Amino acid sequence: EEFRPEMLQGKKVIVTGASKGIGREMAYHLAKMGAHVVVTARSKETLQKVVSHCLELGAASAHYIAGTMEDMTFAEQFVAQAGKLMGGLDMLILNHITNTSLNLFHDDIHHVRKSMEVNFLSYVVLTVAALPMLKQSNGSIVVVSSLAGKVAYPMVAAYSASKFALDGFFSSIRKEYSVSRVNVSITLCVLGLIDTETAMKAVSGIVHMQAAPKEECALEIIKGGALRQEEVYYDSSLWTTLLIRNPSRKILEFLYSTY
Amino acid sequence: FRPEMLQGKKVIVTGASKGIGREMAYHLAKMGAHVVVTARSKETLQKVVSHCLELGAASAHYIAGTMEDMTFAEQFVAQAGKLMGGLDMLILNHITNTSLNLFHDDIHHVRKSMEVNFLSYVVLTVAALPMLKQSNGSIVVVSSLAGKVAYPMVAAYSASKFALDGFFSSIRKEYSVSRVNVSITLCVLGLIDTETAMKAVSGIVHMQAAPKEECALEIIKGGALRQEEVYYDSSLWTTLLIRNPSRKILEFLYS
Ligand SMILES: CC(C)[C@H]1SC(Nc2ccccc2F)=NC1=O
Ligand SMILES: CC(C)[C@H]1SC(Nc2ccccc2F)=NC1=O
Repeated sequence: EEFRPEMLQGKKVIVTGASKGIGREMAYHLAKMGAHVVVTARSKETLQKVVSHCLELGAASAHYIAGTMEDMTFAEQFVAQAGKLMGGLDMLILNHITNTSLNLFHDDIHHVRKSMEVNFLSYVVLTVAALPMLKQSNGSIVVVSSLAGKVAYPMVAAYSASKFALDGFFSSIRKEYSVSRVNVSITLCVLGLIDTETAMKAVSGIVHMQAAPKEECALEIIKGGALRQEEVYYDSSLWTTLLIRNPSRKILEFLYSTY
Repeated sequence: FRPEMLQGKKVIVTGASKGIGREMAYHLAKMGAHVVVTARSKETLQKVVSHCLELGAASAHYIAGTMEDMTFAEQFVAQAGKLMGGLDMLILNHITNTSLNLFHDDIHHVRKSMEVNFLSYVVLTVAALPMLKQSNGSIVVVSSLAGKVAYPMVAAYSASKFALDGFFSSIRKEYSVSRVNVSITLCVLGLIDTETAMKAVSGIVHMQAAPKEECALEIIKGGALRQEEVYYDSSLWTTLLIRNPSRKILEFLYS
């Protein structure tokens, strides 16, 4: 299966956390591919700037809806409003995360709960709401995760917990859809440190390492969802990408596929 | 391992009105440890404490309540500490009731699983850390194969167990760097012979259930030895494949 830019054109896609960083870049890449896009985040203005830019890039359609993913009601309403704005949905890209900084964990349960709600729970709510439209178009769901969602890393405990949660939930669902013959693909993207403006401000001091370009990253995530791959791995270190996979788990799940 | 290690240690066991938690309480009792057990069933906790005294526990008390209530969770540990005069080991074992079903739209079960199976464990840990640091204690987190590998019919449950791994494994990293001498043991359990589990998987999961009595003992031992991870499954193949050598290498390299 070879990826082609043509694959995306009459495709209707949603991109959360697209006002900046990787989400923003994906919006542009999709626009350059001339697809319908509905970007969301909290900041209304910065979102207007990305939409206009998308149209200039050739976006077949570019809209936005501002709101906070801390409120599950907005999460639901968004998928509906975004759906009618483009008359369908063929790909759901969950990319948003709550503001996260690097710190030792002490007693901030508030941040832990907020992380689980925004980084994990809303992805589930968003999925439930978009599944129907996705089943209709045999869509695809792309869940943006991190290396800290596959391995343990100090200073990002709450963040790591939410990303690990995504793997457990969405990987389990993937198996359910397989037997329930549900034609919706789920792509888990495991990313390493990326040169995002937010990432840089929070990384200088703890995560001492090379940061991959956000533009390439955003494209790799998109191509993975298009090829309907179960997982995408993108990091600046080839030695990390070499050890990040876990064949034992794949084998064990095969041996278990024979409930 | 030496049973003398627990000879008179102060231990908290959650979800101990039945199943694995109950067996752990009894093992601790026969070892002469001080034990405080919790769950929602007052009537049942009364019975476990009674048996614990019978088995030879240095001391045994219970405090009933639901871990869906974070305030109760926080206050429970402080009162448990007052009951034994401190704390040496915190065993987080409880989980919200979970049956096997495909995931449709039961957002309630997903959130409740995250709240009870994961968030309450964090609240409990935050409240017990002061006392655990005083005695260079240990935290024992009970998980499952479904917390290391994906499995259908238990999406919400699996999500919460994976979360425990990410959170507690990250904290362990911080503690070694921060000089926090409190061990964290994650227990990866295969199917266990508990009453609720045996009835929940009836006619669905076809695997040999390991004995809860032996399971409870290994969790204790692993906690006493301050082992980062305990793997317990009746199958030799599952025990081997459940490990992640790539992750251990990658992490050692990072640290
Ligand atoms: C937390 C933030 C600075 C960045 S860094 C990240 N994930 C990540 C990647 C590499 C190493 C450790 C990590 F945790 N995800 C993010 O959003
Ligand atoms: C969910 C419940 C019936 C039991 S079963 C379990 N873990 C587990 C073990 C083996 C296979 C699938 C699983 F999910 N953990 C539990 O507490």
